[PDB]
Amino acid sequence: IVGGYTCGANTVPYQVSLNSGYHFCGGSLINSQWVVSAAHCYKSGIQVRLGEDNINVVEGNEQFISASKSIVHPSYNSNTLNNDIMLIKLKSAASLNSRVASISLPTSCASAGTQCLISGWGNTKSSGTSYPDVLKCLKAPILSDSSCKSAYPGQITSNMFCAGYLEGGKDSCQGDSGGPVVCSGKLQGIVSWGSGCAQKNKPGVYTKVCNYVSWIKQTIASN
Ligand SMILES: *P(=O)(O)[C@@H](NC(=O)OCc1ccccc1)c1ccc(C(=N)N)cc1
Ligand SMILES: [Ca+2]
Repeated sequence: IVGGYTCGANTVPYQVSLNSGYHFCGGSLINSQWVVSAAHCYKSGIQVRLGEDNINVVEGNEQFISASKSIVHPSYNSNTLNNDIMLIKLKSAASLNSRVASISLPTSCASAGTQCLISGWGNTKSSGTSYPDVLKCLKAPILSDSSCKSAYPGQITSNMFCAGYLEGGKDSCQGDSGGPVVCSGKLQGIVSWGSGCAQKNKPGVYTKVCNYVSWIKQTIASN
């Protein structure tokens, strides 16, 4: 996250770290046994780490649970990043409480102008690299379909939205991928892609979760 603030330990109780020996992507807990992330984060051998604030230090609230199954969206296209979403089933159900909690799925798509909270342990610089050990947060508005398409001509599909600031300086970045964009207490987006981080006229692009709610519910109902 570039130009955000320190969230505070366990203030984002649905935030997940995906670990394969090191943190490589975020995710969101949507019920005690399922995590949603970006399909471009797919890897074999994932361990889900819940209750994290400092990812390099055991502070007492975490639960580490291995994934038993990963299901990438049937139409994920790795070249265009269309349908960049995947579900991960946990080997055991997590124990939910105030500090690790699930986020609910949306009943409606959020509109442009809605303020959201984006979080993750990704890079904090737009030039150079510095990975924080504690969770970072950014409040940012969903941008209009038109400004999003003008910033990325010929690349935005109906399954994507832009969020952030056209003047730059504040954005999600590498390592934040797969993480949550929550607006009005509901998961509306997944950190998916962008051109650099925090550059002028290149806002972050996010998977539009409201288009996938039927696929998520049907899939978790039979797996
Ligand atoms: P994420 O993996 O942390 C990163 N996206 C990623 O690199 O995959 C998509 C991609 C591939 C090749 C070039 C560009 C993008 C990511 C997530 C968000 C932003 C952002 N500026 N908001 C940037 C990179
Ligand atoms: Ca920790």
